Amino acid sequence: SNISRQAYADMFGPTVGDKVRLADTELWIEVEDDLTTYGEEVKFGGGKVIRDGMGQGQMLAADCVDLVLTNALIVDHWGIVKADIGVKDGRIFAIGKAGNPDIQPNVTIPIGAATEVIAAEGKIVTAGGIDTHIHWICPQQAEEALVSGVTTMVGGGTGPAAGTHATTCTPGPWYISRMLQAADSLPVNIGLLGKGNVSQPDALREQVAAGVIGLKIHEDWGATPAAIDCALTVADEMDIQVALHSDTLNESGFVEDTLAAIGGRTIHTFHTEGAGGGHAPDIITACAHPNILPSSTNPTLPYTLNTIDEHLDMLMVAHHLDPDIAEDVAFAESRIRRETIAAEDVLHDLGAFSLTSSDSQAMGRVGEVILRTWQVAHRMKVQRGALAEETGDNDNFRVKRYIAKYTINPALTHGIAHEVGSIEVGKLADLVVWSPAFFGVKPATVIKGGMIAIAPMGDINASIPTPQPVHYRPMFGALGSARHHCRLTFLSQAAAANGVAERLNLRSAIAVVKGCRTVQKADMVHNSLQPNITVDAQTYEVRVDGELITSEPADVLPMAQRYFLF
Amino acid sequence: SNISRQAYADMFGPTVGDKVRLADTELWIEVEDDLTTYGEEVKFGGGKVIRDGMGQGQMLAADCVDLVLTNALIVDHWGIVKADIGVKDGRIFAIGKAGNPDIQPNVTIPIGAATEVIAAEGKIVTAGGIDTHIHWICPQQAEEALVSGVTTMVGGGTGPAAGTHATTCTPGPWYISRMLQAADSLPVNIGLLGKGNVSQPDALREQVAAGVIGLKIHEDWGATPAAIDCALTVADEMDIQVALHSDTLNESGFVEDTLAAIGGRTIHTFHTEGAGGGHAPDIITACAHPNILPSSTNPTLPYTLNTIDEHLDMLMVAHHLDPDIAEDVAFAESRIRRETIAAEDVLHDLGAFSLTSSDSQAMGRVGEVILRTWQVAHRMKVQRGALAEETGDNDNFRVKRYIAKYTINPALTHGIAHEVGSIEVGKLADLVVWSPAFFGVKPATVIKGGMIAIAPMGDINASIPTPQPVHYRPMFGALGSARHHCRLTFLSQAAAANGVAERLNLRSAIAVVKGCRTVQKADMVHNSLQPNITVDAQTYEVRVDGELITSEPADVLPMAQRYFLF
Amino acid sequence: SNISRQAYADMFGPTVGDKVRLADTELWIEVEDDLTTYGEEVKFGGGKVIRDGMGQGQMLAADCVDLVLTNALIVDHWGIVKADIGVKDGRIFAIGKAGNPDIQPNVTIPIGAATEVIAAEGKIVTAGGIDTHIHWICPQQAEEALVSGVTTMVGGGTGPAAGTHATTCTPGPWYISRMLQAADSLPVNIGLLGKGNVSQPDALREQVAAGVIGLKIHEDWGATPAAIDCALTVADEMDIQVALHSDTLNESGFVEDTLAAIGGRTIHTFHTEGAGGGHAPDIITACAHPNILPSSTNPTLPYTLNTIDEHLDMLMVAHHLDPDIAEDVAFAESRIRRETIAAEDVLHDLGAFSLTSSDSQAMGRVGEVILRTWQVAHRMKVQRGALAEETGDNDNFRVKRYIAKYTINPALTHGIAHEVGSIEVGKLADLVVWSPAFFGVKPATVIKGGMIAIAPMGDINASIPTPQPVHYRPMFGALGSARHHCRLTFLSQAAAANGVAERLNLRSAIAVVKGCRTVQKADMVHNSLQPNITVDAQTYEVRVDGELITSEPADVLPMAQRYFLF
Amino acid sequence: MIPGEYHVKPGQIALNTGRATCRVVVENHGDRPIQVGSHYHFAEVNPALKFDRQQAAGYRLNIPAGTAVRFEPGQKREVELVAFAGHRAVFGFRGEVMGPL
Amino acid sequence: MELTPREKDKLLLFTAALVAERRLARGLKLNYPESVALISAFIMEGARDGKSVASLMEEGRHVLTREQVMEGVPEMIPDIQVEATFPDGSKLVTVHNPII
Amino acid sequence: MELTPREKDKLLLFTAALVAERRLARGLKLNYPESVALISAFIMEGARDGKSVASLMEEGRHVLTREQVMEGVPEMIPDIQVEATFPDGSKLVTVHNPII
Ligand code: NI
Ligand code: NI
Ligand code: NI
Ligand code: NI
Ligand code: NI
Ligand code: NI
Repeated sequence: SNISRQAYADMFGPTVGDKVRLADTELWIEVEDDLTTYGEEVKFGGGKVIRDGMGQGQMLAADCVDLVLTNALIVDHWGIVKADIGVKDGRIFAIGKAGNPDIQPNVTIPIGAATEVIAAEGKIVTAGGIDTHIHWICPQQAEEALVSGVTTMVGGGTGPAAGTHATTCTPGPWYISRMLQAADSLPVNIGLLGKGNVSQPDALREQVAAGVIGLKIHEDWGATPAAIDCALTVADEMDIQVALHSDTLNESGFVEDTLAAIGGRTIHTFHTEGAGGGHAPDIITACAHPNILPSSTNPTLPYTLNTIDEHLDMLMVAHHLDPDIAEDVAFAESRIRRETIAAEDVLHDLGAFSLTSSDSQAMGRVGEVILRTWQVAHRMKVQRGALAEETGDNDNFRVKRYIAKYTINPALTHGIAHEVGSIEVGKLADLVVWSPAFFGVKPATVIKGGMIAIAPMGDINASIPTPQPVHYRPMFGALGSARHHCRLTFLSQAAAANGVAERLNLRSAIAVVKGCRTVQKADMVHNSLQPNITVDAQTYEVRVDGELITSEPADVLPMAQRYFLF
Repeated sequence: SNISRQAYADMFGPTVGDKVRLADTELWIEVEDDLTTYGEEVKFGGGKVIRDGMGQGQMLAADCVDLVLTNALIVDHWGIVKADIGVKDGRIFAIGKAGNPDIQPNVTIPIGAATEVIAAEGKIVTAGGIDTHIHWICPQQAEEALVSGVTTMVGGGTGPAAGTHATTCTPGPWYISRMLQAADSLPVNIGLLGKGNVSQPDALREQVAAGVIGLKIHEDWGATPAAIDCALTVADEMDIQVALHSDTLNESGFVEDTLAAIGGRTIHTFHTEGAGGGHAPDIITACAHPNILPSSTNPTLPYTLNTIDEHLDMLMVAHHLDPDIAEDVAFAESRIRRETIAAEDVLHDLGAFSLTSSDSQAMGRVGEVILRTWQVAHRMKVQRGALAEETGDNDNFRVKRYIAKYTINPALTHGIAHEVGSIEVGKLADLVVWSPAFFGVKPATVIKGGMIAIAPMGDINASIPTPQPVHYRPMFGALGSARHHCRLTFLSQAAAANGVAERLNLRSAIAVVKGCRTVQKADMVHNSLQPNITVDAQTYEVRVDGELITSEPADVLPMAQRYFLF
Repeated sequence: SNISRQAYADMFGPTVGDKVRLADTELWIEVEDDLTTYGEEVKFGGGKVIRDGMGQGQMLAADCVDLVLTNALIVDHWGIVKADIGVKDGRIFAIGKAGNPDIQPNVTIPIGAATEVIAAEGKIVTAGGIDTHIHWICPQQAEEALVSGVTTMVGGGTGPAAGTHATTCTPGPWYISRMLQAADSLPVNIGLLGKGNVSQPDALREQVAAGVIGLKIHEDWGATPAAIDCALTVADEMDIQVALHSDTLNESGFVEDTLAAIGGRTIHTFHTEGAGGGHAPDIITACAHPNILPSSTNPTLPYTLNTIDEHLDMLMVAHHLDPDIAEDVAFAESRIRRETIAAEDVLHDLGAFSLTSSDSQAMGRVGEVILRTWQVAHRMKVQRGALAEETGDNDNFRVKRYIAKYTINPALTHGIAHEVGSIEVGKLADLVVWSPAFFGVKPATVIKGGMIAIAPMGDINASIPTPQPVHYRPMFGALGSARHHCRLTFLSQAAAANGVAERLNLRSAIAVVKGCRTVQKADMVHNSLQPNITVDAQTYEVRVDGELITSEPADVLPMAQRYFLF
Repeated sequence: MIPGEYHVKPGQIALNTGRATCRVVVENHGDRPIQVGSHYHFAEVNPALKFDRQQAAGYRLNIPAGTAVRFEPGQKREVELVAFAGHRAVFGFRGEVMGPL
Repeated sequence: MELTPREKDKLLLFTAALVAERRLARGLKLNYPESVALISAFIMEGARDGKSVASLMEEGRHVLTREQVMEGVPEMIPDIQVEATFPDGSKLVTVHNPII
Repeated sequence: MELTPREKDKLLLFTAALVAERRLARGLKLNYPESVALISAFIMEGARDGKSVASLMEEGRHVLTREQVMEGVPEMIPDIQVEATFPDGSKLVTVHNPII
């Protein structure tokens, strides 16, 4: 028959041309396409469509999906579309039209007796976030991140030890082995980074052979040209990634010397703006190079009225610096610059910076990677208007550019994009379901490897799952053996071949990293700009092609006081 | 020598002829028998009886029990007696007189060096409850149920997914395998139900072969005559049980059509009163048939002043119904009838309904199965007086009839009575110890497979275990490998033979279901009545042999505000 | 160059001759030695010493430590010295000077790429405590103890059962096996005690062969001369320890009869003062014998104004005694004597009592063993002044005598000193880091087997680990397989040979007890005094060589109200 | 500003376009209400509903997916049906076809 | 006290409401979590007093008004649900559109 | 409410501060944990009010004086740090030598 558009949206979620506001920001997305056949949408419930002989077919388990997310509004780097999502064997099976081919047309995702249903009508579905700057200071960080919508965590550490407080390094075979074993207990995919600060190759090869998927070069362990060259030489031969925190003190040379030491080899530069570490005051100029994959940590995102004030003491504790030692306080101050902090936001909007990350408990907030990425987008739309790439009256392109920063780009940078990072067929089913009013702030459901791992849950004894108090609680996907089956422990190709998984008796699924040496700035989705950027040595002013890059500090931000109790 | 009866009761608990009030209800139980020899009771403590050469003998571990519950007042379907309970190898060894045969007479439960002691004098001991209507919406439900005194949970689900929110189904081999693995982490015996709504037998056989012990037929997945017949055909060949939630909409036929489709084959009808689902308004007439094992879910137990008011919105959320869609609200209302809700209480008192269950977080309260069963008994005694079967001035028979509803009957219905369900020799030692003042409300100790799994525990740093705050905390029986050894994962005979336990690498003890097809209404302990019941199509009045069945709503109930903080 | 002593202390912690106050007590320790080379101290952080080519060398993992604790102030039975501590393979590698031999002198602890760093400058490091009087009433006790600084727990129990409430016994093979399995889940080293109250040797041998490392003789199970002799005979042949709680009632004989039954064989006497159990009123006279290793439980330590008042009701609940039964209350009172409680403190100060323990939740506080040991030291210094052994103006000797009470002595007494008990090369790296202001009260870091297991942790989402609320949370060392690798389950030599670990499929590291029969009072470090002590049968006065031993009750104690919220 | 608000463009959606339809008069002769879902094979509904079951063969209600039509006892009304698609194979319901058509 | 998991869970709700109560008292416009907690705790006390489910379903819509909460909050709360022990046992109170 | 782990963690801090607040009110000299909790909770409410980080870094040094706490306590607290949601998101407030 016929149905009005509003009534339609209320029943099945929005369709082509409808717009949805992201949380309480000024960003609006418009549905670009809808893969359904009007009148044939599948809906579950009392007397609905998904029932025997109707929306559910007679096929065996092998011929139908294990899980279907009905009427989902997908937001990914490749599009903003309405479709059903089929999951089979813990992986994304298809994005299309679900149902029973026996009575329905255009069915690409068959529903059968073996199919579970998650109703996504009116909800936005995204890939799970990937944070590549984790300091394993405490295990509780994994739950915090999972709850925020982050399903993969790459970093290093051994617990609350001075070395880990300051750097993302899991030093040596013994600690690496121990942390790989401990990782089986966490409900997120994990990959470890070893200490790359050494001028003896074999000391690095041992760590890679033990299991790390990358090497962290940190100034606290000596970010010298010799150490940098050594780590990159080993990375080139073992197909692992190098993450850099440069020499802020300019002790061994200036930024141009470090860049020269890198010699055009692939490298991921952490907190490229500089507040979190790096040649003062021009480490930000690294985003101009083709071999540099640049990321920001989150406390400087976005530039607000209280940003500068909180940074000094945060800096000190994170790096074991003494406020009574003049040289210690002078180098802390040389890292905090209003000029580079303001420019960073714009560089993200332009696609010059390609990733966002936390820098958990070492000048960063583990549960705020996604939230802050969207606050930057909002602030940039408000200040700069539409991007040159926008088409139509929506912010679709800006949304695709920013979502890529914490999903596909981090995946490409670290060689794990073949497993996770986006909603594409064959990738692990790490999905996050959001209600539009809480997008980027508080998820409705977090799915790991095809099983729900954490979600808001009301009174356990209640007659329904909705009564208060409603707060995040671990689900079956986070339990014992089911967890092992639904998470991945990433290893280097050498570790995988050496039988590290068998030796340590790792219980989780194993994935191997590859393609870390061949990625370049041009490969970063929607964020491949290489600007002719300069930093004034005296004033710290950032300029691109001579024009001054800057922005204004926010006094109030969305996704803040309206959602949190504290 | 001689001792007064009161002093005797204070030291060893009550004896033959003494009566005890159950919590704050009007139900009184009278000790029917005492298996001790006066003067030879065993008591543990400083300078007491259980000491080397005295109440404790010289036998090796093989010749004595591992655990003895001294001076327990047993309340089970077969009797209300005073006796010592011996547990050996995680199973009930004997019910009799404990001690040392070397110096004591009539000893049937030998105490030796290898024997632990639990002092039960003044306490009531019962079998662990069995809830056969679990919606695995979240894992936290297991702790809630265990704390209430329920040690076995049968149901289906995959977490907080729409399908599980509405139905007790773990769809297909992949999800079934995942949930069987997750079950090892829970401190209760577990059996899973698959989705039985399909008209293709092989799609059902796969699920049974994967591990489910039963199939749930639910109207939300289409409770049609074709699906019902298919599920029963497979159940008949694989020795598994079928649980039914009929077609409320009368879409495929009326109750007589469903009954005809069942064709005299064994089936467990969930929430037979109808509020939780079923042909409107006469699904309750199913309790008249010999092949139907009828149960109630708990929100309608017992009929109270606020019952009706809370049901509408509870109904909606549980079944993903739209309050704006007229047809959705009309079918919700047709399920809520004061007439059938009031009659249900009486039918339980008469033994026409044989089981009580929760319907956890899908129109039911997981921690209130036991509590509500006793509130119904209380309300029935208050309204109808003594049962025709009572002998003596006590409520012993009514107590045996009601305890059978959440212990032995659910066990028989699902084919697990050979393992659990009552305190009889050879059954798993799942026992619950209660203080009379808190009977049915808050247990003193919950024992799983011979090990205490949860109990109230005071200040951990205190000088004794009693100082405040006292609240339920997991004990050794709920920890890692000890838990695995003390719980059972039930499988279908086909799964057991296929080596599912070995393939999934299940760590817990395995038990197989059997005898699901041969149980009939006549086999339900103390609840085998098949009344000539009718429901008036217009008025909804329930009549048995023409007489109107009804009851009055309670304004205040026992086991309520006197015990709970909220 | 030159640096002032104060500035030096602020940067690297105190050095030779500097004194430090222990918490808020009157005890002061003076640094006896410093193993560093002034100017070559290693410090980690931004632009510090531990960096590639500088304080960090080029050696492979095999040639450097996994972890280094820099500039630590060690307090152990052998000395109070300033030094770096190297840990390799989960064990103490060396105590010396850390760094890079390539550019630094006197390096004995090489730091390389595989080395993690814990900054201990300004902190005190001690061995993990060992509590040999645990009642396994609940598993939560392990976290409480770990947080207090205790890393090894020896005791017995099966959970909140009457037998365990009263005695430290894990009765028989079945319960022993179950508890050994459950132990893998706890973050502390564990050894179990079986029930030694039997006059049939084989019933004891079975328990030892099943896995216990000792036998508890308790009066509640009958502490008769026959049972005592039997347990000691088996202990002598299987190399396990016997812990005794004598016959308070003097039912089978007086203290001289029990001592005669022991016949000069090695035995550990629990709560030798008597309040926790033992021949009334002279069990305390046992500390005069060479074969007796005497310990105190903590509620009577130290003698304070409220001590007596709290003891009666505590006694009753712990031993299942009836306050209405006159004989029950008379024997409770005969155990509480101001005279022996006051003398106990002095006997500890003199070295007549060699160990302190809790008696967890059975007349003892699991989280207060360390704290109370120091309160006794404080009260003794305040009342008696310097010990005859003190040299210099410090309390160094009294500190070494008291720390030995909960570290090395308990280790020697139970045959586990080859694995734990002190900071010596080759022993498991169970270390506790303390800030001087919180010494003995709240640790800064608790290390188990080379991995941090628990520590104070601030806001998980914070930019640094220090923001409020800061409270103790489990770290990686307490997680799954990493935990198994970092803890020890102690077994008897017979159990180890029988393959108990393989049979029960124990996951943790296994250690075997040995040398339990050969330890004597003379072997207790700094606590080997055998005084000619007498107790007046009528007045209960304690005398040593005729002189009256006594002390005054404290009205206020350090390490109390200034640190705790409740 | 309303968090997560929709901005639905005005208009209507045409359902099940390009498919055969037919109208049928149905009457509930039972004493209890009957409610039929959008995708149920109309020809196999509760036997108490009287209509031309032959005309309804291979058809379902032409209403938005997930909705229903209720028939109180004695109620008579005309409904519009739309033909099944896909393989046009009917399995389940009252088991009257269990195959193609 | 022998507190079950559900009783301890409700203590979290009660405490969340104390936070909101103090802020409302200072004259602040409540945010989303503060509003849900305040109205929820109000209902739980109503049940402790012995009020009927019907009465609370109504009274709950008069705890906070649109002028006492932040913009968008009323639309973020289409309804509030909470269970508590009434004199006749546990019952579910559903308050539709609590803030107007 | 959908409370995240961090929100629930802060409820612990808020409750710890209620304990201290009541004791300070009776006229007791606060101990170490009571002092840290009281000043911390003060800052969190300051952020809820919309005060700047700079203002709180100053105001926090005037919540408790040396005469309101036990001996040695001021020296046990060289600084206090706490984060809260300001109008412009989460920020860290560091109060050096809060008690004087
Ligand atoms: Ni950095
Ligand atoms: Ni970092
Ligand atoms: Ni149902
Ligand atoms: Ni149900
Ligand atoms: Ni004792
Ligand atoms: Ni004891």
